[PDB]
Amino acid sequence: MIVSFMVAMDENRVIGKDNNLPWRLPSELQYVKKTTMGHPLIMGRKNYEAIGRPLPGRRNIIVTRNEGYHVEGCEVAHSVEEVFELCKNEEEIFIFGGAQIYDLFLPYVDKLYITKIHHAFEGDTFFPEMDMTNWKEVFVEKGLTDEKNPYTYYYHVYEKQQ
Ligand SMILES: NC(=O)c1ccc[n+]([C@@H]2O[C@H](COP(=O)([O-])OP(=O)(O)OC[C@H]3O[C@@H](n4cnc5c(N)ncnc54)[C@H](OP(=O)(O)O)[C@@H]3O)[C@@H](O)[C@H]2O)c1
Ligand SMILES: CCc1nc(N)nc(N)c1C#CCc1cc(OC)ccc1OC
Repeated sequence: MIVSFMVAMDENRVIGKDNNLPWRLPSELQYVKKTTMGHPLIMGRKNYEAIGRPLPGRRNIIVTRNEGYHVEGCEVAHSVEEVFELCKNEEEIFIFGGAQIYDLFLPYVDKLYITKIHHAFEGDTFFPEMDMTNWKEVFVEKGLTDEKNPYTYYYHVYEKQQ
């Protein structure tokens, strides 16, 4: 049906600014999570491991390959092979995976979002604007600084054909 993917974009990195990804409008995260609470969320064990997170969306699913392994506090998922079909399991599904994951999830994603932040230093995953022609933007929204977020950022809407 509809596959949504959420990914950030560090001005000096790409996603891993410092073992984890930045954050903005901590309030919006609650409103959306409360209204979406129940939607499937796919994330990488590496990112979920460093960050941890309790149970945002009451459906935190981490993709990891290791038979006989189980992570308490989160659901275990298989490679994109499983997620591929799991998609048809729910109308609108959210995917996060990570850097490498997003790459292979390119043909599996229908609509993607990118958030460019003007703040990043020494991280784990760096990848500046090298090639994004594969995608086609349709809308772009700007953000604004704040007390909890003294950093300026911008929201972008990426859409695919398939
Ligand atoms: N900007 C953002 O909003 C955002 C989003 C996500 C992550 N991040 C950050 O990205 C940092 C590192 O990300 P990363 O890209 O290096 O790793 P990652 O995307 O977070 O996760 C790597 C996963 O890819 C899986 N994988 C790779 N090749 C595979 C294959 N052929 N078959 C099955 N599974 C495969 C591995 O599974 P196994 O190792 O279990 O076999 C591994 O768990 C994290 O610290 C996280 O904080 C940021
Ligand atoms: C703004 C944070 C956010 N908003 C929405 N709508 N969806 C998300 N998946 C996220 C996120 C994130 C990463 C993250 C989560 C976390 O527990 C909720 C703690 C730290 C995090 O890294 C900043």
